[PDB]
Amino acid sequence: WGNELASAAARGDLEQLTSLLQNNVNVNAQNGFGRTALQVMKLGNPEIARRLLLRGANPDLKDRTGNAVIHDAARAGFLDTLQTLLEFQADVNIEDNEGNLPLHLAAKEGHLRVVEFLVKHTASNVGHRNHKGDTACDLARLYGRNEVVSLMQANG
Repeated sequence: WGNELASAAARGDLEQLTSLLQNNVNVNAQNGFGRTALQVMKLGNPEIARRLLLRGANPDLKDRTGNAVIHDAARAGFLDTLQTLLEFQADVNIEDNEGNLPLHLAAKEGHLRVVEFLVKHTASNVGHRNHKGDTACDLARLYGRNEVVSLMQANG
């Protein structure tokens, strides 16, 4: 039921997902376009991620662009899902094809709370330079995220 599972997750339909999880399904089964339910999950539904991770969903999977779900969470400012990902051993220092950590993405987009949690409560490598030589703080400054910059240098 890989397709149905992925579909329910993508739609943020917890009810449908949970009923579908009553079957003997492989939560890591790819859908119509090679993506797992966790990968296409509609962010802002941390319980959907939890239920999937609980059943053994692999959080570190990457798409063609080398993007993992935690990358999307951090980039769009969805803290709860990002934390859920971490409580289930997701690699916080996973890099996309450009060498960016979730920290770079959260910093670049100005998501202060996410950056705060990553810098103070995770193993995020704050000094990690991407392939172009930029650290998360560098990108924050480049994009004018002055509050993120202050926060990062404050404690780091």
